Amino acid sequence: QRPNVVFIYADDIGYGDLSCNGAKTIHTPNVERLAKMGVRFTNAHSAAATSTPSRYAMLTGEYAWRKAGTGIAAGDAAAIIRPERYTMANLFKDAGYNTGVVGKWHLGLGDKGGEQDWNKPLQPGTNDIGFEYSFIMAATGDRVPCVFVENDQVINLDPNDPIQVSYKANFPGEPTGKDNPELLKMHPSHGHDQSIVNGISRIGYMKGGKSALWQDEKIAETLTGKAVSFIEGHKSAPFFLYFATQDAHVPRVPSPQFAGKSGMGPRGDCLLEFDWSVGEILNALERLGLDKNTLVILSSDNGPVVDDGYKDQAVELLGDHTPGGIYRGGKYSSFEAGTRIPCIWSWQGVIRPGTVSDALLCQIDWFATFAEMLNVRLPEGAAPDSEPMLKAWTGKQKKGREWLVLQNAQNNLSVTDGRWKYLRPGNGPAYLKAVNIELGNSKEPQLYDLKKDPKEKNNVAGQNPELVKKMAAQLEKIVDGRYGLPL
Ligand SMILES: O=S(=O)(O)OC[C@H]1O[C@@H](O)[C@H](O)[C@@H](O)[C@H]1O
Ligand SMILES: [Ca+2]
Repeated sequence: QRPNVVFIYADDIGYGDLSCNGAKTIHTPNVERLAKMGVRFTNAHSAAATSTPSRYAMLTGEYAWRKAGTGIAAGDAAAIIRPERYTMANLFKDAGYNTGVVGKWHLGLGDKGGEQDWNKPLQPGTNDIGFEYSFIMAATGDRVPCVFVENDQVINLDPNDPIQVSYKANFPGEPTGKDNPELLKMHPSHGHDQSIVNGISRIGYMKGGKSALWQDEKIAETLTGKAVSFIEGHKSAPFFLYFATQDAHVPRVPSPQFAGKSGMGPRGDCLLEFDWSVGEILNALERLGLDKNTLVILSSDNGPVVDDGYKDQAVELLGDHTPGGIYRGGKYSSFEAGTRIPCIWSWQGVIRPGTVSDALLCQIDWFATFAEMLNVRLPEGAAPDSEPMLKAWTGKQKKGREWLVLQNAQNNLSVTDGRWKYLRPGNGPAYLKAVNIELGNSKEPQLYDLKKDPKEKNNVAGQNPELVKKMAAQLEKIVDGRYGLPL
């Protein structure tokens, strides 16, 4: 098997945010098309409940929590994945695929954080760790620098107006969302009150690069355009395309063709904008007859958040829409909604269409699963936590992983066998008011029967001492002593 592999990888899109998992409160027709065209997963997880660790886990096949510095990265964060590492991109390139990444990166660029010259080539970047083509946002939509990077170079730079970036202090004379809120077309709810770009304040300060600044209205359009351009450009030979959307992540600034259309304000409108992007990819493959020999994978980097730092009506217009489906918590949390994400695999003539799998799966296993598919032996040390299971990911086998370690925003761990879930005691608040999410951090051990109690309402650690011991021990077995070590 040497098929094309296309990831459509969403940001902050929860189990109940797409209509494929049963929601009647939003209509995502293209995502339903994909589901009825392949296999839909009800128990597939991101490695982490935040972006940078989930993305690190996926491309490296290593649990993010094994390394300090794999947490939510700043725009000016240095390359977390160094060229010495064997990457999923490397696997494909070495197997003779063309490789491209389009959209959100959020794994750092350049050598030393806060010291990059954004007017010069970023070294090292995406093109040093197995990607032949890159068209990326440095970090998230709400983080400076708000420019696009093509093959590790910022595009549309006027050298008479060079970019500067600091997360330490403002450049004197540059206004902020905090001090100059009259310059804003969208107001912050918490943080997001530093440098201004197209009337929206961000996290971090910048100056110059006016010509290189993106427009948030046209991000979905620009990224999806480059994604389709890349599929059209490589229609003759095997390619791996990692298409990672801005969509559902703040600031939520959908194309005018989507403003108002969901009734749930910008947040809902950006789910429809995501569904549009999915449409563009599926149609490009169908136009070119690429649906004969293409594996399409749709998923999210982590669970959902309603208010994630802007006054964008997300709370007021949610109605009875449940982003996390029936599952407790959301983004940042130890609870299921933090990591249990929409996941579809579609592969014509391999995967039975309209199929469902309750297998315990994780995005960390794709690396090893693609080695199994390509029938190639992984180098010593590569994808160390990645468990191969092509049979499970193609819906031909009920049984997924036997054990899975999940991580939250405070880097506390949980372990599950698909049925029981043990949350290891750790530091951190029980609740974040700003984001209105239960984080699941506790000094007390927690045990939940996800089959009898999927809402994780009823902690039964006390009533199952022998089971708590078995699963505490199993967690540490998988941790080794390799937790929070240096990059
Ligand atoms: O998905 S993530 O990229 O990990 O999100 C990172 C988050 O950091 C937090 O400081 C903000 O409240 C969020 O708005 C978002 O920027
Ligand atoms: Ca995210």
